[PDB]
Amino acid sequence: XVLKEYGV
Amino acid sequence: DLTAFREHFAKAKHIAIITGAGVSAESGVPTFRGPGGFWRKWQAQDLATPEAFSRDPSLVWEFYHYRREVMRSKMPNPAHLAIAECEARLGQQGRSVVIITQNIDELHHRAGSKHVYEIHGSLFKTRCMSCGEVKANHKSPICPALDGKGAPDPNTKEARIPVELLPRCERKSCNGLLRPHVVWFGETLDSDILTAVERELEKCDLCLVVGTSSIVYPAAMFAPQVASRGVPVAEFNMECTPATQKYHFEGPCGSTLPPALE
Ligand SMILES: *C(=O)C[C@H](SCc1ccccc1)C(=O)O
Ligand SMILES: [Zn+2]
Repeated sequence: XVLKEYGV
Repeated sequence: DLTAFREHFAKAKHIAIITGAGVSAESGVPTFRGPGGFWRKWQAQDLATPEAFSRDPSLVWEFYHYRREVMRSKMPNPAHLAIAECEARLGQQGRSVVIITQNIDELHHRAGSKHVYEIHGSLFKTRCMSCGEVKANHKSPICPALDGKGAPDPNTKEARIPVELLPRCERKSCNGLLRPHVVWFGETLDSDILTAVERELEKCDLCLVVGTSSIVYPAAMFAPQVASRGVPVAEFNMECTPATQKYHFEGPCGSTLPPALE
């Protein structure tokens, strides 16, 4: 699933 | 050049509008990002995680209570409204308008937008830690123990609310602990929402990006899908573009956007 902020 | 944008607008039948933090900012909502946006000692990054919630749910709910409550005074701005009125007007004409927002403050719903997709969730939804049920909630205060809490001053004293008295699930079988139904740092976006957005960005024949740029999360997940299909993309934000360099309308969304959408 798409991590929020691409996982910064 | 506006009049070229308007030619596309004129034609467009499935328009997607991606809204970032800039538009909530213009209504005076705090975003707690970059240097300046602090709540007490901390920034968003510190509190907006499953770690912080597990380690101090009263502190996080205090923060989320505050943010819920500041919305009673912050209102939709002309950008919010022009988008909602556009949606409605084009809807009657059998054209269509979707909003894909990274914002969690419901200002699009409060301006009258309807086909809105909240990819980071909402300050006025809860999810049960126990049974996972998502439920709308604008209850102010969300629960008594928080009443007049969440004050933003750096050396405010913590409320230290017992977790049993934090907001809880209404199904009495459950009485689970609720959390804000907001996507936190290091959690994943809802896969169904992404599937719908994918579907919408495929139909799309004009795509607006408002209060954020294409280059950055989250607009960067989607703008390629549309651009690759040769569909025009209009940014409306406060960021400059270099002298030498699809459409970009610099300045505030509140000023730039309604003229474009009329
Ligand atoms: C993820 O974005 C962190 C969450 S949502 C951030 C955000 C909400 C509204 C407007 C701008 C940014 C959080 O920090 O609460
Ligand atoms: Zn429950």
